[PDB]
Amino acid sequence: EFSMKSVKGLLFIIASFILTLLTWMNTSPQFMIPGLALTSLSLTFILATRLPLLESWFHSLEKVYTVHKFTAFLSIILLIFHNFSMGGLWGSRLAAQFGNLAIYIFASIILVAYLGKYIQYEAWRWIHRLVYLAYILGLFHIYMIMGNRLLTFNLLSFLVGSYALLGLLAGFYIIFLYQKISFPYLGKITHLKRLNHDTREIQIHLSRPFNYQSGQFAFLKIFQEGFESAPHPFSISGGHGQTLYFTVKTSGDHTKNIYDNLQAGSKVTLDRAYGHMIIEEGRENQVWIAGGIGITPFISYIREHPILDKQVHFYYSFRGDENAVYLDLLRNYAQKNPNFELHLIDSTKDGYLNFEQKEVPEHATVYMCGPISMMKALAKQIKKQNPKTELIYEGFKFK
Ligand SMILES: Cc1cc2nc3c(=O)[nH]c(=O)nc-3n(C[C@H](O)[C@H](O)[C@H](O)COP(=O)(O)OP(=O)(O)OC[C@H]3O[C@@H](n4cnc5c(N)ncnc54)[C@H](O)[C@@H]3O)c2cc1C
Ligand code: HEM
Ligand code: HEM
Repeated sequence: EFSMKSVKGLLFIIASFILTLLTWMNTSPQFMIPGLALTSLSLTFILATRLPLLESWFHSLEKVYTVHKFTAFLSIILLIFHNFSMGGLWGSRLAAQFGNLAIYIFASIILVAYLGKYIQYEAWRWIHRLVYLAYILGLFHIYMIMGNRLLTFNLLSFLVGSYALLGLLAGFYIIFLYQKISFPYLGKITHLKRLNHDTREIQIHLSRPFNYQSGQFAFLKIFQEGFESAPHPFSISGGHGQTLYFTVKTSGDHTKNIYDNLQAGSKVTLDRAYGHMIIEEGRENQVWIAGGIGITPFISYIREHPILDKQVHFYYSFRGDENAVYLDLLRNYAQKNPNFELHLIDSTKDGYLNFEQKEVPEHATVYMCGPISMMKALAKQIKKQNPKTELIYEGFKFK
């Protein structure tokens, strides 16, 4: 759910709508519903830019994309009502036909957005990018319909133009510029290690020092013959300065390609560090819960803090001993650090993680990284036991 950590972002949405409505209600009341939709559309594009301000305002990128989907639905509902109240299925003049085409493209794209199971991610993104064409068609419709009412020196013109320009710039940046100018960390793959039958560790030497905090992730672009160059999110699993570690589990065609065919010496690009699961900023007492590859952020901390400064109970749940990674590293860390408690749960034979019996520290922060299904029950049990325990969770998807 949403909390005060996102309130600023929420305020930015709410102030966006009221200021829009009060504007239209003052100039063209008959156009509150379309105009609001326009503002909403703009916000949708602004919510896709992955800018650090967005993460600061909405806490996490997952909440950013949740609000992005909400603005999309609000836009489409308002646009459908506007079409019903002010037209039919095809316009009589070019200005109305632009709106017809724009609304058809918007509806089709929103319908296809919930077709990700049947569509590869890159094809999904390429289909999704038609929102820019729909937005341009809608802007053309709006401006040829309104004429000089939106080209004068008044509040309505400034508001409409400002939101339209912000949406246009956000869409252009995310579609055409983000992968070309916003990936300034150029690196070379120097070492690869296969941890088990389906997980590979990648070591990257960068041209510049990379600043991150343990528990954060980054978008990686790989440049190799036979590899896709689309950015994929991976948690940083160690390294400092000009060295980075990423631990990739096989979960699809691209990650299987990484496990099988990735070569040392290939080019990689990284943009920046994302994430709200900063372990070093938590309480003194901490409980770590990792499911499978969700161990990747905590490992980073272990690799960057040889002497543990917190009281940590780590629960690592894996589906069989063949699916476990970094067991020797975790055992060495537990032996070296008396304040580190290690609980290895083989879910095939030991059952599952149950917190109805295990104790929790009083003033404790609980970090969760793993499947949402098994994290939800654990969070419910922990909240039932100690309702004031701080809880942070990070998932491995956006849609
Ligand atoms: C914040 C975050 C941190 C992550 N950290 C790790 C990590 O440390 N180790 C690890 O092994 N995996 C991690 N992942 C998951 C990793 O991003 C996916 O496994 C990978 O991108 C899927 O590639 P694929 O083509 O092999 O999978 P596919 O078979 O194409 O898809 C499988 C799943 O991955 C999603 N997916 C596919 N391509 C992308 C993409 N370009 N961007 C986003 N999602 C995509 C799909 O929506 C689907 O849910 C993380 C994901 C997120 C969001
Ligand atoms: C009017 C409606 C919408 C507009 C204008 C819009 C706009 C955009 C744009 C321009 C991008 C950038 C794509 C790129 O990287 O090239 C994007 C990404 C994204 N959109 Fe939308 N979108 C809309 C609706 C939706 C819906 C309905 C969903 C989910 C059901 C959604 C989820 C996402 C996600 C998850 C991403 C990021 C995917 C990734 O980069 O991995 N959006 N959106
Ligand atoms: C400030 C914003 C907007 C204003 C002032 C506005 C104004 C109008 C007007 C005056 C009409 C009547 C046209 C006619 O009767 O021929 C109309 C129709 C229409 N508009 Fe908009 N519009 C706005 C935004 C949008 C957007 C963003 C879209 C689509 C993305 C859209 C889609 C449509 C559609 C589909 C019609 C139906 C036309 C028809 O079939 O006759 N409108 N709008």
